Amino acid sequence: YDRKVPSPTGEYVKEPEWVLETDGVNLSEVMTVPGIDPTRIYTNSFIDIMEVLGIEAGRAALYKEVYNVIASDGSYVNYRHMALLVDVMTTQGGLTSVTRHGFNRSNTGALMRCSFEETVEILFEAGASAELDDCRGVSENVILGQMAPIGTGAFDVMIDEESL
Amino acid sequence: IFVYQNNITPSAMKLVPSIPPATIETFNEAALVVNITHHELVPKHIRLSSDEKRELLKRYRLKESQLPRIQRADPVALYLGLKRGEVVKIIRKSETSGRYASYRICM
Amino acid sequence: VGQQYSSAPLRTVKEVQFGLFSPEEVRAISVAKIRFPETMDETQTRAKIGGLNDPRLGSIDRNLKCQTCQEGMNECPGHFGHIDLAKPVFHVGFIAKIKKVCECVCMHCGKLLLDEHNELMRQALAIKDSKKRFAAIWTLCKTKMVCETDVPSEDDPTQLVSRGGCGNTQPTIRKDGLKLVGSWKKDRATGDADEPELRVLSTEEILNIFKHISVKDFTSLGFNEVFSRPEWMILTCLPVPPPPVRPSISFNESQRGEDDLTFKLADILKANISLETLEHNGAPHHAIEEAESLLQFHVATYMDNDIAGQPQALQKSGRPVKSIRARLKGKEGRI
Amino acid sequence: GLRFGEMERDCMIAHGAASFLKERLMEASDAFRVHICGICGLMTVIAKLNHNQFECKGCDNKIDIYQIHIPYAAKLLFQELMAMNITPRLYTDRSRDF
Amino acid sequence: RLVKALEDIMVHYDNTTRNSLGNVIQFIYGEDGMDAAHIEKQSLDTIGGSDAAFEKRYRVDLLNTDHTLDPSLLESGSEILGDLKLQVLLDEEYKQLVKDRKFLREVFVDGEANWPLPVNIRRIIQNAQQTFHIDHTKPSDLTIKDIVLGVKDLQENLLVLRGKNEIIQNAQRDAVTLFCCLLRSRLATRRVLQEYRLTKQAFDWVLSNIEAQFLRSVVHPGEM
Amino acid sequence: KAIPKDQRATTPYMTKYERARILGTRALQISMNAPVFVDLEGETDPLRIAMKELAEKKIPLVIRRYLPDGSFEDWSVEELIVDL
Ligand SMILES: [Zn+2]
Ligand SMILES: [Zn+2]
Ligand SMILES: [Zn+2]
Repeated sequence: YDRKVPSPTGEYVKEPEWVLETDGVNLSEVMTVPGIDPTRIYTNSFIDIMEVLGIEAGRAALYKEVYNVIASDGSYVNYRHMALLVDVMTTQGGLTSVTRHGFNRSNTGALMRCSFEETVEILFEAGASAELDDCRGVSENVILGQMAPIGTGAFDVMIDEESL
Repeated sequence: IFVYQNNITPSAMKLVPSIPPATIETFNEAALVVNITHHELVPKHIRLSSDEKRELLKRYRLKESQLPRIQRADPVALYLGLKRGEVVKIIRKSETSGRYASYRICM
Repeated sequence: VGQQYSSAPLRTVKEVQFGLFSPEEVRAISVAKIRFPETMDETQTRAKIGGLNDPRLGSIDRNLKCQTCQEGMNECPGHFGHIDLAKPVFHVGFIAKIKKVCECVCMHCGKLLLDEHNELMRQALAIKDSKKRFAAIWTLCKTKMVCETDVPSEDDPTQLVSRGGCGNTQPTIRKDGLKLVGSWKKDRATGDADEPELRVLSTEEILNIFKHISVKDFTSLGFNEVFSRPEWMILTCLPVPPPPVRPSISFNESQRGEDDLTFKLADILKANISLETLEHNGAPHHAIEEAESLLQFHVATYMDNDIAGQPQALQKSGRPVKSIRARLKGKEGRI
Repeated sequence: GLRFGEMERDCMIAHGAASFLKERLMEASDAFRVHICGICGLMTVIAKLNHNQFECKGCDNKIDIYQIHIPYAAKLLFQELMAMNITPRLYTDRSRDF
Repeated sequence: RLVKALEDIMVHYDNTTRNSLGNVIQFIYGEDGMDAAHIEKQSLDTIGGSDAAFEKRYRVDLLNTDHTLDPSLLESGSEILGDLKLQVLLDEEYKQLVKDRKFLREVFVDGEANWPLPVNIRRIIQNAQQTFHIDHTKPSDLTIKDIVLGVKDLQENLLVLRGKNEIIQNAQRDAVTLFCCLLRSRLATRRVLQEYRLTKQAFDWVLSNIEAQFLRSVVHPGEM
Repeated sequence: KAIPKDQRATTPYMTKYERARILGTRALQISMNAPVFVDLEGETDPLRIAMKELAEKKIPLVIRRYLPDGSFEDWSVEELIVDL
């Protein structure tokens, strides 16, 4: 691989380096092998990076992976959108999937979208658990006949008594 | 801090939590042959004092449950001997702004 | 909406707190008592008995009268009824929960089968998701079928540490429709302890054991000491939905015709009465247990028709049947 | 085609057009007017609109009370919950006793 | 599945990104609190090139007959020579740029200089020149304190967060670190006098513009 | 839970949303024969008028920006700097 490095004079120059790509992964152990650079080892398995290098490291790999999948077709997406997704997937100190993990919701409310032919069963559990609906979703606010606290509804408008 | 070689007897393992408030930590040599915190992908983690911690929650006006989390047995938390309820300021480089500082509370 | 005026400040719903209706509350907010599971014919007089459909709840007949509140038959928020049950009854929707909870707490003193003295239990108690915790705890406690008195502490396994002063064994609870049965024994496959003691768990045992469970315990589960207490999954006082909920398709006058949910409330009350008119006039042990299950069947079918049968007998030999669980078949699907 | 489905909703959400979202999804049902206790989020308030007397027993409340407008479908959906021994407490405030 | 999972995440009034539960997902949106449609790919010059090229472009030494600003680039040109007090100011600016070069080379190990940012500085500059018909044939009327102090003052007004406490003020310095490294490389005294040939008027205009655009590029609370 | 007119950390600038809802609410009142505060120099379209009122700063409205913790800040339309 050609590597962009600062030349002794300051300007970046390409310096070739031998790199090893492997079929199979055992990060914890290969990393320990002498003669390599443990500081720069990597793997497309973000899961192993997480269990071995920590959540934060995991987040960065999870990002690099998503990024490549898109940069693969020469496409571009502002960093903030993939960064957002990667953060959601990492907030709880673990790697939570986005593809309908929970058999119930993702981050919705009981009174929200009448998912499943039986919303009643979801209501029973809510009752037996003292579930508290914040009422920030659209559907839940629809049933309540109100606009959701989103964008244009993220604030209230009141008459002013100062203007002479 | 107890650094062992291959492993410990499950019997002996249940001998750690037994001398409060003093805490005992275990490390397998293999897991120390390399300092993970010296890795590109691993940003700077800084244990915050209960003071800073209070200051942190006060300004962003947050409940402890609203802060991002980090697992107790997380490699870095294990490194800094983090204890549940403790917060770490994570100083990472950003391609958007210069630096970006995030926070994680040890679960 | 309703051109009449109201001094009450108009606002929008910001939060929705779910929970369970406690028996004390269903009483503290009721109006009537609904004793007579019938209507009209006050001495052959087609009016409205103070038993059902009008004792104090919303009215009809273009009568503004309705517990000194006025308003029309369209601007009135039906007032909820009240109806005491002779015996406790499992709520259809919670038989599954009630089963697991029973397997988590000791069926004698009501103490959790596992606590902080178990390293695997602690990892479960730490779970935040009340749903994931209840699960992780039930998976650990359903195995234990003995209420330990002394357990080895984190310290020297040599020494023990006492906890729940109770030590009786637990039953391997299994479901059989609307009832729970517990099987006892002394260690699986061993001498001088073979053969099980199978007996059905009465609604009263469960309810009373649930009342001995500490706040720390049912909170360890997804329960809330203010909105949802375990015991409340067992009904003792059923809320009677006002007429606006369950109407009455009657053309003008003379004709009766009341909603299919009122017909059910009638039969529920009936059985409840034939159950009280036995403990009063003295009755056989197995005889009462008959009405009990009957009542259960009606209280269960009312809220949710999907158990051990298809009760169809509402003023029609054709055998039709509706309920509340199956009422959103055009409400949770219309919105 | 010709429909306003889940994907059309996500779009307007990203645009931030909450009014439109509410307008396009509000069922024709009457915006019924109900009264609710500030202690219990229940519709157990007996409203005497002529004599001006709102009283909710079980809570000894006559002052701390509110008014709301919700489609009848909701009013019913809630009474059905109450009927099934489930309390759908509606609160006008977010920051509870917390 | 992507929509469903991220559907309730919104930017709140504190510049924080949170979900319906109110959990913090990002302490500031996109770690810069900026709206993506106001971001343009701009090159961070300071990072690339040889050290000589870096010094030939930014270094200003009034105490050196060969590295001062020729009197033709500025009126006070000839009397600036050997001005101890200004040089102290000019060394502050250089040390800051040299710091940035380090900092940038750490953030972009690759050495990549082109990165998307708010407020296209190059354009504001070209516009200024057109708007004020700047002629490269006359010495500017800008004082050195004008450039340095001016560029310095502007960095104090590019606001993302306004909280008066310590934590926020620090979060506010981090979120504008990169743009600020860009700014300093584009409004370095020598660049202002030797390359752009801006006048006191043109220059002053450029500053207020960057401020108006910066504030204008900030994300709006309510964004889904 | 109320925040003094001082110590407000929120933006001095109006958000595109705030402006959109203000132009929408105000236009609803104008379309309902509600009085106008700006000299109608020809305009007849309610929104077109609402916008004229926003520019001349004659809309007696106040935006209550709530913070995620429950508290809130009160900004007057007049006060808010409009530049979107
Ligand atoms: Zn009434
Ligand atoms: Zn026991
Ligand atoms: Zn009440």
